Amino acid sequence: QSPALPFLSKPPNLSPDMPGYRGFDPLRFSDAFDVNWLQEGEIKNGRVAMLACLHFFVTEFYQFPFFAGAPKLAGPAHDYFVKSGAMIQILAFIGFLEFLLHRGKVLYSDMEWKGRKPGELGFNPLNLPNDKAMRDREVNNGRLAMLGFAGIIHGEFLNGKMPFEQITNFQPL
Amino acid sequence: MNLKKYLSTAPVVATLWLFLTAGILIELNRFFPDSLFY
Amino acid sequence: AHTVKIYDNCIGCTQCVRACPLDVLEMVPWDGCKAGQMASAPRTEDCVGCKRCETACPTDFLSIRVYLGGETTRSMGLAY
Amino acid sequence: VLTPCQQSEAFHKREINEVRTLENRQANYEANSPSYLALQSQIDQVHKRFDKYGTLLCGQDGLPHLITDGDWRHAREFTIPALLFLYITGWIGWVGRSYLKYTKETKNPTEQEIILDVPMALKYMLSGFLWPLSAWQEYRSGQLLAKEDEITVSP
Amino acid sequence: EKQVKVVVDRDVVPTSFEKWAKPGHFSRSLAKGPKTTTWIWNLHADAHDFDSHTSSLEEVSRKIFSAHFGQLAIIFIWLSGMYFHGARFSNYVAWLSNPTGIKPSAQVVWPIVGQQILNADVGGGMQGIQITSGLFQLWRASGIVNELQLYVTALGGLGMAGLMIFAGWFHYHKAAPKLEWFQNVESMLNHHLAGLLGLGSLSWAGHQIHVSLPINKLLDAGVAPSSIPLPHEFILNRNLMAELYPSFQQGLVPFFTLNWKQYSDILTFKGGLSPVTGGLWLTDVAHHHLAIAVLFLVAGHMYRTNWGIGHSIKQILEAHKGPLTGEGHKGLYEILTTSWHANLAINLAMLGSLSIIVAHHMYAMPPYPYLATDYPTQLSLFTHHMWIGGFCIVGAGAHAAIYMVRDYSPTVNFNNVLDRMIRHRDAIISHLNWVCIFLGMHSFGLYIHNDTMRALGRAQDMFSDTAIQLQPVFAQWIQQIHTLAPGNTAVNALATASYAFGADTVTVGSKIAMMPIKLGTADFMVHHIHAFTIHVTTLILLKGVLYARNSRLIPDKANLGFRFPCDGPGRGGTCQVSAWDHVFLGLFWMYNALSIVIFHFSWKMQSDVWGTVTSNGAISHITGGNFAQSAITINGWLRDFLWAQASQVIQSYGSSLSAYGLMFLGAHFVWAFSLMFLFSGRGYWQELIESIVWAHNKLKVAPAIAPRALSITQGRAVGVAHYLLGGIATTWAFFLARIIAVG
Amino acid sequence: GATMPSMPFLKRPSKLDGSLPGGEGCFDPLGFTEVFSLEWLREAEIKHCRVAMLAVLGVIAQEFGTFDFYNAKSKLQLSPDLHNQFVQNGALQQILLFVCAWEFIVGLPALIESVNGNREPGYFGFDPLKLGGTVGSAQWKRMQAGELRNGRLAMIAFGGFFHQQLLTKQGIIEQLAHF
Ligand code: CLA
Ligand code: CLA
Ligand code: CLA
Ligand code: CLA
Ligand code: CLA
Ligand code: CLA
Ligand code: CLA
Ligand SMILES: CCCCCCCCCCCCCCCC(=O)OC[C@H](COP(=O)(O)OC[C@@H](O)CO)OC(=O)CCCCCCCCCCCCCCC
Ligand SMILES: CC1=C(/C=C/C(C)=C/C=C/C(C)=C/C=C\C=C(C)/C=C/C=C(C)/C=C/C2=C(C)C[C@H](O)CC2(C)C)C(C)(C)C[C@H](O)C1
Ligand SMILES: CC(C)[C@H](C)/C=C/[C@H](C)[C@H]1CC[C@@H]2C3=CC=C4C[C@@H](O)CC[C@]4(C)[C@@H]3CC[C@@]21C
Repeated sequence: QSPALPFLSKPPNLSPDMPGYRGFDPLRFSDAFDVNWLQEGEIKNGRVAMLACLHFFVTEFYQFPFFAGAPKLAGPAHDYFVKSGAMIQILAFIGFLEFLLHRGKVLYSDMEWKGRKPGELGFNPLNLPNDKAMRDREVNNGRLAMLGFAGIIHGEFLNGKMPFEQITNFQPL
Repeated sequence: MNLKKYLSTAPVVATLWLFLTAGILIELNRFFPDSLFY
Repeated sequence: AHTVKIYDNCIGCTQCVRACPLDVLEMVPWDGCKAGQMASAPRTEDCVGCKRCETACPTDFLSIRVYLGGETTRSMGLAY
Repeated sequence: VLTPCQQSEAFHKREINEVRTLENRQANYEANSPSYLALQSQIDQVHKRFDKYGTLLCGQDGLPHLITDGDWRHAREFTIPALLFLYITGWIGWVGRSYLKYTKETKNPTEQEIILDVPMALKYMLSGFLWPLSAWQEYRSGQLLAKEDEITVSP
Repeated sequence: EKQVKVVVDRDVVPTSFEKWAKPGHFSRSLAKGPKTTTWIWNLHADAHDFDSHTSSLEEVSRKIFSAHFGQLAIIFIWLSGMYFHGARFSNYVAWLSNPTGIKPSAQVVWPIVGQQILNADVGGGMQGIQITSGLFQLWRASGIVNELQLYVTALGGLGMAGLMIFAGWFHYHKAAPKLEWFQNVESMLNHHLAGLLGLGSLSWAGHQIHVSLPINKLLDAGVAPSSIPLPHEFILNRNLMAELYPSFQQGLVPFFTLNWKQYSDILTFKGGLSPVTGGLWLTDVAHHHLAIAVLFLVAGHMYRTNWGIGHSIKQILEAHKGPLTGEGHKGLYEILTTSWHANLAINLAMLGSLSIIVAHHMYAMPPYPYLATDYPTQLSLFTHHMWIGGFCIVGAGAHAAIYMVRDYSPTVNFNNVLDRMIRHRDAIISHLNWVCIFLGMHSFGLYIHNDTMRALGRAQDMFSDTAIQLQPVFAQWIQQIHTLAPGNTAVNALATASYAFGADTVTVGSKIAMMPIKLGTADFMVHHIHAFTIHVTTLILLKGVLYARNSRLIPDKANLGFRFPCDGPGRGGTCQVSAWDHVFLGLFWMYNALSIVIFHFSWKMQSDVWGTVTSNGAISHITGGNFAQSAITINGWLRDFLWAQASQVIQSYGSSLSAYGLMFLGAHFVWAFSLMFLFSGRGYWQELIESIVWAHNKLKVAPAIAPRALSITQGRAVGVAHYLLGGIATTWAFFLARIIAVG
Repeated sequence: GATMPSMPFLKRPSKLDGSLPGGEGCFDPLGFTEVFSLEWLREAEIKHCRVAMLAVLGVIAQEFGTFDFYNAKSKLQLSPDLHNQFVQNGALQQILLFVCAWEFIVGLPALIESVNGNREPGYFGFDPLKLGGTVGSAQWKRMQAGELRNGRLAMIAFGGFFHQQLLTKQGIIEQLAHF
């Protein structure tokens, strides 16, 4: 009955109205876990992965003269900025923004979607359209970036080359 | 035929959780052996 | 020579008399419960202290209390 | 008195003794064959372990001694692991307490205790990542400590 | 005449997981919810007690047939595991090349927390934990030469386990036999005597004649295991068997012509141990299996089943009657056909006795090759079978008491042997108690007297060879008769059954395999100690079984049940009065008796049998003749055996045996933890739990399942379990470390 | 003679199975459906048929071309040496990774659904090209039966391929061309 898998049934918790509904859930994670919390988790995982992807793409071409030459590699750069103290400052302003966007309902048992939808954490400065088309485009690009970031960081783990540096004159393993 | 409920019983859930905990501890101990004074 | 004492919280369920193996307890008329009966211990000389009655009492706190005191041939359960 | 293990002759003597113990058994085997590689990995691990422990303090016996007085210089020795342990066990205790409080609201809490409700159990386990903050506000609201409990004769 | 027919019920029980989510479904009381923590313990305590679940014998019989299949499947999985470990993680081929130099090992420890040191340099390239289970010797005796056969055997075992799984499920959810089935004791006995044992021994004899005999003959002739022909080649090409054994040239014709004497090349009765490997001659073993198979097959046609010919067990039982036994064995047939507890008691006692006999016969006459030279394996096997036998014996007594309390019937047991025994149970127990007192005094008092004499410097007044002598003249005489049997009472036997009785010593690989075990005053005293301990433990068990229903202290123990805590603080005190408590005490006494028995075997073997032999025949034991004068005093038993031999288990740290040392300490802890549950009562723990519960209440973290202390009976069970576990583990680690470090 | 009911054997009493796609043979001489679920066995048979058809065609196709970037030092496709070398170079390790992913994430749910009586055994709804037509109608039941027969033949032919190669140390085409 599920659109993605016509041999299995659509999970009872999922619904077509929410953005990105393909009925793809063979392991039935929607069951045993709140549909709204899982949806919010997908939204934020995608947003954070999208930003991470842009970091890896624009890190090849360094643009911050204050920090000068950096390792440019995932592990080495993370370790370098963690020892430099900038990562402790980066961890900050994120948890603060998490406590601000959620209005204090950071915990899974506290978070309640009263008068909102999973992902509607304010942050609409331009007041652009928020219809289901834009929400579906958001979740789709978020999934594409969730997969892309993982592939990019894994490539950096095995090859050590940057994404666009690895795409050219591709080398097999 | 409610297998999920049985899998959710105290002995099964406890053994699964302790198995995962022990596995995590062991995996951490081979990847990071002889860990002391953090 | 154990002392068996019945308290006012007895509900007259007779379980103590039914569980006593030495015919030490019995049921007597009473007006402290709807059952109209209360446990009595008029043959405490035959008691041995097994406390089967204490175990068979349903009240919150045992309404029948057996106190182990003087020891005699009957109380020691000696067939020799 | 205590001196750094890197500057103590006992530490180096122990390292050499362990390496010798491994090499004695390693000599019996052949370079490239089952075993002999198994002992070489052990020797390398011994070298790394001693180089790692060289920063610790040890006396005459050469065994690394851990200072728990609370000195900041030795925070990594006991302070940091102590705080991390308290965090992990406070998380365990807080999630367990919340699960019990939820089960008591069901029709038959005993059945929930025997057959754990994986959904709600996981709901409370995933949460609580800020248990130190959740412990407070529960205490301030008065929802943590009780007032009257079971007490026997002679309270 | 009764038709021995099979009747079954189809789809009697549905196959579903619905009952899996309801723990305690098998019990009416346990299906109402826990309400306390005692329900968790009661759920497991009454899980396998099928007689308490339902009152129908048919259901219990089905629940037993199944679950027997499950245990058979569990045993097959364990066997498959042993074979797979031998094929994948063991130095079996290397051991075959050099059986005396290579130490058996089939376990490889992962390198994670420094435990890689446990991989001892057993040789053969691989390094692992030395196994003392005798798996290598057994496989060699079976003809295994390559690991491919071990892999195939492991796969076959897994398949057999799957079959025993399917059979167990099928005989409970697809075809459950009725009570008429399972009550056909004549048919069950005929089949088990002629098919399970008779045909089994016959098939094993055939395998030995066609696989074990030729392969082992070539192995003992200096042929490499890889160059030996495959087992199937010896069957297809008869020329090879003829060359190795000319008797095969005649074929099966001599068997059918009664010219059995032509099989003197394969069916021998040499009698002694092989001087090349130190074990029994495989030809004598094959001939033995053939004779035991023919004897069991003939015995399997005694009872009457679906035909006129045969015998009726009930008729035979009722026929045996005498003046001193009014009704004889009348009513026993109905007892053994209507109560599984009685059958389990008899079978457990016999199985335990059989295990003990197996231990004795296996050490005295090493059946497998190179088994005697591997002292670690010898010690482990004797001690292991001795312990399993003792446990099964105590279980036999426990089940006898269970039957007596629950399945006993006065009408069935009327004026018969059982009723007549219960009538004079006081004479039985008082006379047996008197025997126990006499044995303890004349056994332990001799040891105490020797301690007092040696401490006073009065060695001339001791019970030793130099001083007052107590020689086992009867046992020594039997040994001499056995020594002379191969020529005056065993005409066709070429050597004594066991070299432990006399004859000459056997040395394999510069190690003693089996030499005469001379008995002296020390053996006299130790054997009497063994008899004393056996008498006290049997007294405890017999007392518990005879008084299980009633006694002069508690006139209705049966109504109270078989497993109840006590009748209260009345009649002076009735603690541990139930039969279950008698089994609880018998466990400690059996442990004491068995511990002393294994101690005697270990010390005597290491001081007078196990050892090395230098060129020219010079013999040097592990502990040179110290048992003769050191085993006669408790101080010697503590200094020359417990202290001197423990140095190997305490100094094992830093080597591959360190694990044993660790287990040596852990066991102690457990043995000391048991004391907690044995010298304490649940009233105190309940009060402590009350205070802890108040602390929990003060934080709104109290559990719905009211925490309760362990039951009185459960506390006793936990205490005895920990005591036995700790003691047996301590002596296990001590025995294994001592025998592996030296010898 | 025979019994009251018949089976294609012509000497057997029909089992529980009746007339299923490709099951007109009712080939169950040994009781397998009387104790085990029919859906479970059907799912297993269809899974075997599919993996075996791919294996047969794969063995024949591998003997013509090896892509030139895979060592393939052994020209025997069903030989342990080729299996081990391809496992070491990571090709078969990756096939195992993704095949196990499919079985756990999708195969297990599919079998559970078919065991509960919802999904037809071996029905994954994969019909890119309308070759079978509408489900449960003409061109589908017949095609399903054809799939079953082709799969059974492929299973028997895969067993033959492996045994022949292991005994002659020659490929399928090589053995067909010579002796
Ligand atoms: C490797 C790829 C990957 C994948 C597959 C996931 C998947 C997931 N993440 Mg994660 N994430 C990742 C990378 C990934 N993440 C990385 C690299 C980071 C750091 C930048 C994060 C940071 C992150 C955060 C901060 C959180 C998640 C959360 C989640 C879950 C969201 C679903 C939900 O809301 O309900 C939950 C669905 C479940 C199936 C429960 C998960 C199962 C157990 C209970 C989790 C922990 C058990 C473990 C033994 C505890 C030890 C410590 C742990 C850190 C390993 C989901 C299972 C959220 C979450 O966990 O929900 C509370 C959330 O807190 N992610
Ligand atoms: C359950 C146990 C068991 C099992 C399963 C087997 C199984 C087997 N045994 Mg065996 N065996 C066993 C126990 C067992 N044995 C025992 C306890 C003994 C006594 C110690 C023997 C002694 C024995 C011998 C000596 C031989 C076998 C052989 C065999 C194999 C073929 C038997 C046969 O039919 O040849 C039949 C052989 C005959 C001679 C038939 C007798 C009557 C013929 C028809 C005479 C008429 C004349 C005719 C021209 C044949 C000339 C034969 C002459 C030249 C010998 C077979 C696989 C034979 C074998 O294959 O060797 C590897 C073999 O020779 N067994
Ligand atoms: C239960 C907790 C647990 C956890 C958290 C891990 C975590 C990890 N394991 Mg591990 N493992 C475990 C239990 C666990 N394992 C157990 C019980 C075994 C069997 C003894 C193994 C055997 C194992 C091997 C052989 C390897 C790992 C490896 C790894 C790392 C690979 C990366 C990864 O994310 O995979 C996550 C993995 C898991 C969450 C566990 C999945 C284990 C499955 C069953 C695979 C094992 C297959 C086994 C060989 C054969 C059948 C086993 C049977 C249980 C079905 C990793 C972080 C790899 C490594 O070393 O990294 C370089 C590797 O080679 N594990
Ligand atoms: C919800 C779980 C839970 C929580 C929050 C607590 C909390 C507390 N316990 Mg307690 N305890 C527990 C379970 C728990 N306990 C269990 C299962 C047992 C039986 C073994 C005990 C036995 C126990 C004793 C004997 C004592 C305490 C005491 C205490 C208090 C002081 C700390 C301590 O000594 O802990 C000690 C902890 C243990 C001895 C073992 C804990 C068992 C496991 C490892 C943790 C529980 C896991 C639980 C199943 C998780 C559920 C998760 C849910 C989401 C499904 C503290 C308030 C002390 C006290 O009286 O207060 C001053 C005290 O003396 N506890
Ligand atoms: C010659 C026929 C025969 C044989 C060989 C056996 C053998 C056995 N019986 Mg059995 N029995 C038989 C006839 C037979 N029985 C008959 C006719 C009856 C009815 C009167 C019974 C009633 C009976 C009961 C009530 C029980 C046994 C049990 C056992 C097992 C005892 C456990 C053991 O010692 O482990 C040894 C195990 C082995 C050596 C492995 C061998 C196993 C194979 C499959 C041989 C058994 C063949 C089997 C009897 C018939 C096959 C049926 C066919 C339709 C497949 C053993 C395998 C006990 C048991 O364990 O339950 C399962 C038990 O509870 N039997
Ligand atoms: C073929 C052998 C056999 C069989 C079939 C049975 C069968 C039975 N026994 Mg029996 N018994 C046996 C041998 C056997 N016993 C032996 C050898 C002994 C002496 C030890 C006893 C002593 C005995 C007693 C005293 C009682 C029974 C009882 C029972 C009945 C219920 C069992 C139950 O539900 O408890 C459930 C079983 C458990 C909860 C498991 C307990 C685990 C113990 C401590 C063993 C631990 C072993 C393990 C190696 C420890 C190390 C690992 C550890 C670190 C985890 C049942 C019909 C009981 C009965 O009749 O009901 C009134 C009863 O009271 N048995
Ligand atoms: C080796 C012997 C031994 C041991 C170890 C103990 C241990 C203990 N006794 Mg004790 N006791 C003993 C003998 C022993 N007793 C004897 C002979 C008596 C006379 C009857 C008493 C009478 C007694 C009383 C009256 C009291 C105690 C109390 C206690 C507890 C005190 C609090 C504590 O330290 O907790 C710490 C825990 C430990 C020391 C145990 C170690 C931790 C274990 C090994 C971890 C869990 C198991 C582990 C996972 C391995 C098993 C795995 C499984 C698969 C098998 C403690 C558990 C008091 C108490 O209840 O405290 C609140 C109490 O009031 N005991
Ligand atoms: C006296 C010659 C035997 C030497 C002693 C060792 C014999 C071993 C058998 C043990 C039982 C003792 C034999 C008499 C027993 C005997 O066979 O008597 C004969 C009698 C059996 O004859 P019935 O006429 O009853 O036969 C009908 C039934 O047996 C049907 O089969 O048994 C009894 O009824 C009494 C049973 C025990 C009577 C109490 C004696 C207990 C003492 C146990 C210690 C024995 C001595 C220890 C060794 C020194
Ligand atoms: C929310 C909102 C706004 C929107 C704000 C933001 C932040 C929008 C989106 C930002 C970012 C950074 C990313 C969005 C999507 C990112 C995607 C889809 C990245 C995908 C990565 C992929 C597919 C990786 C690809 C590869 C792989 C995996 C391997 C590499 O070897 C090479 C390579 C082929 C490149 C604004 C406009 C600011 C104001 C107001 O309107 C509110
Ligand atoms: C595992 C295979 C190899 C063997 C042959 C299986 C045989 C199964 C169990 C079947 C086949 C025919 C028998 C069979 C005939 C008819 C049926 C109907 C059905 O209600 C199942 C039982 C039942 C009454 C029995 C079960 C037992 C048998 C023997």
